[PDB]
Amino acid sequence: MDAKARNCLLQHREALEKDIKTSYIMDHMISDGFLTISEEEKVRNEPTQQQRAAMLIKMILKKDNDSYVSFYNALLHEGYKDLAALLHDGIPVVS
Amino acid sequence: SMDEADRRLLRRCRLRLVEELQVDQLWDVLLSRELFRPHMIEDIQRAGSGSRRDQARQLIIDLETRGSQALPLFISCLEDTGQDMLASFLRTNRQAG
Repeated sequence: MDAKARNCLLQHREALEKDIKTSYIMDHMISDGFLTISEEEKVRNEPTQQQRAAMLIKMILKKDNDSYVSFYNALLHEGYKDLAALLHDGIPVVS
Repeated sequence: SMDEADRRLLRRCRLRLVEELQVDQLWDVLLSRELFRPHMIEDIQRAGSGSRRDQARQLIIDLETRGSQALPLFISCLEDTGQDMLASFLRTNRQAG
């Protein structure tokens, strides 16, 4: 993805991991077609939600620009307003 | 076994499904129609927090592994459970071919 996108993620990946719950976000990204079932199970299989978030984010970082917007929309749609706000800097399109 | 069209359909429809699926009365129909085997059914019911959503999510993920008739069989269970709108949506989509 874009430099600013990938970097915006990295800049806030810690605050994200410390708060976000992956299941609802993966439901969105799966529906959007930006996350696969296998990828989803690798994330779900993680022992703690911080690692699941960490794995998701790890995956999204190697993804295209549309996945950055899918993750951003999911966060908003799921109530993670402040964290979506922090990522607005990185590219946000759609909402 | 389950083709890409049906797998893709279950993916693009993830939200609608996990938001709408009612599993309480499905258990016996999934068993009665042999869509899933008794041990998988319990795995699904015990998925995550065991919440309706977590169960519904695990159900539709496992569905990909049940063969070519997994979807139409799933649709039949939905119908005998009275989940007509959900069954209708899925049918219209597979029939749109």
